[PDB]
Amino acid sequence: LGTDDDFWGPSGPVSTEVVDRERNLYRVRLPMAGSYHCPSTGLHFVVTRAVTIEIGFCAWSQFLHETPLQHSHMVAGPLFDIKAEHGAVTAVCLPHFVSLQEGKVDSSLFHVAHFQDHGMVLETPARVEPHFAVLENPSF
Amino acid sequence: MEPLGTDDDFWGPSGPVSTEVVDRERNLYRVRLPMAGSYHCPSTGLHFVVTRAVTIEIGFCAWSQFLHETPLQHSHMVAGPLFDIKAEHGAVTAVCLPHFVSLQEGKVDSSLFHVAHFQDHGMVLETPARVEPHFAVLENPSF
Amino acid sequence: SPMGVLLRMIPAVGHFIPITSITLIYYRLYLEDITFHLYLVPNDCTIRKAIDEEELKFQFVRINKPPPVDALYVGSRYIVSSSKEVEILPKELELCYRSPRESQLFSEIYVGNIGSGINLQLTDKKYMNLIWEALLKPGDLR
Amino acid sequence: SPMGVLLRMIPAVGHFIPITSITLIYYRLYLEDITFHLYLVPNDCTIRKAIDEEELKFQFVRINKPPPVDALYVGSRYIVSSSKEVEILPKELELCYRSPRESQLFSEIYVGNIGSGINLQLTDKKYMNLIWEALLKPGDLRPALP
Repeated sequence: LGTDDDFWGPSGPVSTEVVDRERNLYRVRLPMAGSYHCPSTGLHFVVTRAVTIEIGFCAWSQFLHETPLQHSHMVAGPLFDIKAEHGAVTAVCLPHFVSLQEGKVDSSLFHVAHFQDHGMVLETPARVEPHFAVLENPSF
Repeated sequence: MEPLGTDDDFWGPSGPVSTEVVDRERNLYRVRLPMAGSYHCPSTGLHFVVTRAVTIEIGFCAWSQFLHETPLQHSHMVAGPLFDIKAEHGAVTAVCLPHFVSLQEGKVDSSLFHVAHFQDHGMVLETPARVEPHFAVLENPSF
Repeated sequence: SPMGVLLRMIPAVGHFIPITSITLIYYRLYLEDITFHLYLVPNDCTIRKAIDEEELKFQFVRINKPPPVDALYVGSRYIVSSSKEVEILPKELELCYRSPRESQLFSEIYVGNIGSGINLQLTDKKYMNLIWEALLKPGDLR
Repeated sequence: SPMGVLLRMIPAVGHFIPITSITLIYYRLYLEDITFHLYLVPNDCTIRKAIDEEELKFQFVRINKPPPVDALYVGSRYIVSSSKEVEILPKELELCYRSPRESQLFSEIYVGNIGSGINLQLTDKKYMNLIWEALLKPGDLRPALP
């Protein structure tokens, strides 16, 4: 419910709706197939049909600890709880704040973490861009 | 079998007094000091001076949910652990609260230490009666 | 379920890598005097959101100004300064990642009356070069 | 009620003051080879307690060694080093206060064979003087419950 949190889409802007202000739970009704970009969060979605996506803000501290497995991985972007119907989402672009303009960061060292019920899954991105990583056919 | 006292016990005039664990998940402990005297716990850094036998309850706390309630809290930095201590009104003559600031340099002004005490109406900053190398002294505390 | 981007560390490099940072400026006008809170944080919408909410509780509201244009290194340190005579506490900020659930480091800048406007600066502590500034003027308050 | 010691900061100095730090060493042996976790934190029983609780979830065991002798400054940085054959991730530790609820940073040291022992060192990154040292030897590796 604000011009700052709009998604840019093929038929113009689509407004994010607040579902729970105190828990940072939001919702967007993408009106048709195509590519949508939210500059406020850095999220992009490529969808195949109209679909409702809801998006919660999370903290890694609940999920990522200093364990023998997780210790060698650094937080590189925000953590989102995303829910959308299967088969509707071609790709999600998850933002990251690592600078790649200098040839200092190997792109094969990026992963998408996915914290399911039985523990952390580590997903090699389809590709890594300057400010986001792409996950194809996500099962949220 | 076991040693007679450990780092987690309070060491007083009658030797070591054992700390009971009340809940080890929430880090709550209690100790019964048997008689008047000065007692100290190496593991925590706490000292108590009491005038009679008294039970003291001690919980480990985090500063987080207390230290973001007024803007004037921003100019004060954590200097030691936060303890939730409860004891019968009269018995505790003085409590020594550990701090981890180094005074050996002389680069820290003794007068800048305060004991923060979070009552239901907000924070009180009390001038310690003394600041020693590794603890601050609060006389006649009202827990 | 929850998801986001992780970067594998290299022994040579550790946590102190080059990142896109954002400056966040908040003000409160009280009586005739203005106080600024200046943050320097990774470009992370969940961090910016938690700071917005914490600052709003104390009636501080964000003023938009562009962020530093160069990538900055995690752990690098910056000196906060101003054109006008002002009280700054602390004078030094460190760029680091802190979870949106923890408090964030900021510099408090008590200005007094704003007058014509005030120029806030961030300077690399190491070699003293200007990395960022903003001109804050009465119109920017709105 | 809850009570603890606060220090009023001065504008010139800020948070970056001298404190009594402690090194905390944890280990896990898996055959010949061993992992050490080295922490450098303020002397605070609640931080030490939080670290000890997290390490024991993964069967890491604390090794008691004397702490650094000199007061160290918050925000200052320290290089972890050892002999040629030990992998260290990360090499730099920064001394700072993080709440006992926050994850605490450590350096992970992996050595394929302990041999006679590993000499672990902390060096001030600004002027390269050694400030802390430990010799971790097989005799120091004691069973899990102390």
